[PDB]
Amino acid sequence: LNTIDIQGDILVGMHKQKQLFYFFAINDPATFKTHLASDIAPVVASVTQLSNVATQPLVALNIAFSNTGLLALGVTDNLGDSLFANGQAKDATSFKESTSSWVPQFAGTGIHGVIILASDTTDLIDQQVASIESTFGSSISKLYSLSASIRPGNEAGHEMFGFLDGIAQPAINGFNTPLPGQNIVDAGVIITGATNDPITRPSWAVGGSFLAFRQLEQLVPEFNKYLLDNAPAGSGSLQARADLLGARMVGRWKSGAPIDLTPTADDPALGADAQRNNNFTYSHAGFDLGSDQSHCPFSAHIRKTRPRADLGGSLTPPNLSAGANSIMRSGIPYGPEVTSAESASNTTTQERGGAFVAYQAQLSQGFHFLQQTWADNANFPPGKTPATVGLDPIIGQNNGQPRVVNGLLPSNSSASLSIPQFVVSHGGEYFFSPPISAIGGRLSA
Ligand code: HEM
Repeated sequence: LNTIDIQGDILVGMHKQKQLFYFFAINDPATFKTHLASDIAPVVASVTQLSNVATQPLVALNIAFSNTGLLALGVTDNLGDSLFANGQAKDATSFKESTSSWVPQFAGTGIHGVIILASDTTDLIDQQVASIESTFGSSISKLYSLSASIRPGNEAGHEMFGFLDGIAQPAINGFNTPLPGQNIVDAGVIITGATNDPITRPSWAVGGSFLAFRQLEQLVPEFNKYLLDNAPAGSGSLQARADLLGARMVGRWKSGAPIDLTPTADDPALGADAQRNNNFTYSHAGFDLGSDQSHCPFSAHIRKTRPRADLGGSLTPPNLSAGANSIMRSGIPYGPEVTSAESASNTTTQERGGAFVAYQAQLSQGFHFLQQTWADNANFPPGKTPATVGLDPIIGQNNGQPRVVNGLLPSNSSASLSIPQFVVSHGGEYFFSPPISAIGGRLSA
């Protein structure tokens, strides 16, 4: 795996406090290509660069192109991905949402790519934007942008709902040293043209990845109040019972401890330990896999997005089922922290959420499949009792309706909750993140 040529955000992330997603159109291909090769290609951060703390740049930069952006560059080659070529807007109905609610810019194919800028101060990002806009002139044209930031203090690495994020990623066979329980996949699941990618790619695209971007707004005070109002009756404090309902929706406590390994109370020591916090398969040698929801509901978020033993394979860790449906996640929260006024009124006023970023070699096997065939599927996982699992309580969608989620209450795996959406999609786009060599090579030719 030629790490020198792979853009850093695909495999390790930017590792910076601030990020800017700068969505652009290409107006003058000739001038754009000139500065793409002379000004962008030399500064693109690779996996090798961002892997070592020594060689981290002041401003990490990555760049990806939509289908219409590649066309605008004169690239007519088949990348091998029908979903990429049609654009995420024509795919919205697969997720039971409407482009009528999207950010107007995403509701089309006018966006030609995204520059990802990453740095520890927003001042440095603002400088690089000016620099990029002044050298490209009008050949590049900003259509939309989204500023994002790691959350402050001890909430750093947590997403807006409070849960530690970035724990579970596929390990790439031959690249990562796998952690206990982590799926182990061929490189070609993430990296186009890499080991065991079955789709033929253009040679200049070998070493890239498809980037699925989603702007996902989170209603954090609403979510916090739903947990208190629907907390399961029981022993501990009401807050503790509320946290337990939230942990059952996600499949992890806010510390990162998986409920499958500690189903009744948090354990922050476990949540922080990468040698233990993923060492599970959902199988429990004394319980029936098809009906036991006392450790983790069938509808829990992580269980719907990585089913592990719900799809067969080893009942003891590591489970390796459905390695081809793995995605690498490089998202980052956006918006202000929740304010006093919102916290006291249980109502959001300031838009916040997650800039969702998923990398995969095949969009039909990754983000799109996870969203439509698993999370939005009331009968997935299969073979359960009761068979109606319900929807993913975090990301599950059903055309704006509240979503029926089963198995969340520990006292009764048949009790249903009708849960309003706490995550609201404002849309996004499918991009191709090319290998660095293509940026000043084919894409600049
Ligand atoms: C605002 C929206 C979302 C929130 C708040 C959220 C939250 C989380 C959290 C807290 C975790 C556990 C931390 C971890 O495992 O690293 C997680 C894991 C995961 N999420 Fe989400 N997520 C969101 C959107 C999505 C979407 C749209 C998808 C895919 C369609 C997705 C796929 C996954 C996957 C694949 C995992 C890893 C599961 C595993 O390997 O066990 N997430 N997410």
